[PDB]
Amino acid sequence: QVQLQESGGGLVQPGGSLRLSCAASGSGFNNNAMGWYRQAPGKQRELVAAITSFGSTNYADSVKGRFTISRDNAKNTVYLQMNSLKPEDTAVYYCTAGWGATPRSYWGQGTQVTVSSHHH
Amino acid sequence: QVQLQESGGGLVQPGGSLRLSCAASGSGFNNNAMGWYRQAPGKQRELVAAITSFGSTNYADSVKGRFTISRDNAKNTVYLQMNSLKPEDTAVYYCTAGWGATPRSYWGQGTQVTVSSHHH
Amino acid sequence: MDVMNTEVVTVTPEMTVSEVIDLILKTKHLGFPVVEGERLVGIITLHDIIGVEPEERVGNIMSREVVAVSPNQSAFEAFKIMSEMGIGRLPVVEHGRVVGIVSRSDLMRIKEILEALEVMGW
Amino acid sequence: MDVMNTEVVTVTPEMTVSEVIDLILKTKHLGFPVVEGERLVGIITLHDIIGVEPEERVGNIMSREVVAVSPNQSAFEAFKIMSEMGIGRLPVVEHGRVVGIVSRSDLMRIKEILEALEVMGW
Repeated sequence: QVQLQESGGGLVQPGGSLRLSCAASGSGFNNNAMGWYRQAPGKQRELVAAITSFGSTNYADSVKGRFTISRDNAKNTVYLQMNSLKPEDTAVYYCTAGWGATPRSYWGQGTQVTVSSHHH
Repeated sequence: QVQLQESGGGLVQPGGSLRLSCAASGSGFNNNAMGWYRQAPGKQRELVAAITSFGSTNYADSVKGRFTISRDNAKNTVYLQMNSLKPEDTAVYYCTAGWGATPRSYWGQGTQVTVSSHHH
Repeated sequence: MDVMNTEVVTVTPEMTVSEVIDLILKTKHLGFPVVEGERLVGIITLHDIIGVEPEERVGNIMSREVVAVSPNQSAFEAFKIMSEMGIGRLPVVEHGRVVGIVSRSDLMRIKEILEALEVMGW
Repeated sequence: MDVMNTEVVTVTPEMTVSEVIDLILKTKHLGFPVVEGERLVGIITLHDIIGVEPEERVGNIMSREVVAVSPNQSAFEAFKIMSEMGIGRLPVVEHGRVVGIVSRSDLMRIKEILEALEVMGW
């Protein structure tokens, strides 16, 4: 009925940009709200951003403005654009789906995003 | 009625020894079981050893043999002798009191024990 | 806390009455916590949207006085609070962030099975 | 799990019947989980020590078949298990380590207040 597959993610310089993608498949998906959660190495899961079928967005204050979320309704795909990335943004990013401003009903396998200063 | 005050603890070389002490005060103390719990930097609290008024001891398997516990009943003082210390033994060690093999009713403020290779 | 639903349906202060009604028709919930991210900022119910124009935003209709419980409390404390306040849902928050929700509907069914239970123990 | 006592009174396989009886007289508990450190290895009850010599060790008297619950389960599941098995206490373990205990006595009093409650909600 509902499956989510993350895409993108990796190592990025502090202050760099990175775009995460997530496609939703299955006959059970029907204009569900889609969002992104993340989990730092030693912290609990935490909402990053979410967007409903109506296009209403919801951001955590820590990523507000730096991160932007959009969705292709015909393709059932949600995108998370990240800018001005900080080392504290390093986490496993999970794609979610459900209803409302904090959709948590379905989850993807997660994708790693690492923000740290390294050799150019 | 019941108060516990840890004593000792600090930095020790791997394979070294260290003795923790704990005195129980208050008119509510009456031959309670006394024990030691520890909490690693990113783990939950965990039993180290315990001893009842009858002298019956109880050790966690990870510290069995390397650690020895004793108590002075007349002075209401419990002692934890640690030998062959490992870096994984690094934790905050809390003195506890209560009844049975895992006494948790009363707690002390804790004392730090750090086991790591350093300059002699 | 037991009998807690971790898949909470929430709204934002900027969502419209029209979108909230669609959430009611979809999820069958008669009320939603209002959040900014995960931080609880208010509560909205079906009674609040009665006669309200559909373009009106949630932030102008919601109640900022929100009764909540901690995950360290029990389902029986949440049942007592919901019975005392006369509310049908109770958001569970920790550090100001909504971590779950407890419905009066679930606890009312939990009381029935408790009566159904405890007759096998005799 | 709600209605869980984190201050569990436990015994070891090497403690004697005499010391267990002293724990019964002190703590008023009619049964104790048997542990090696925190790892659950058995359960002992007042019925087990009937007519047993006081120098006998717990390990030779205890039952190694121990019914337990996880902290992820609810107090109503523990109540159902205790009613089905006819036991008065249920150890709560996680990764084989006893993290709490739930007594039938507490849940029986919890059912009464639930009936006392829910009359204010009308």
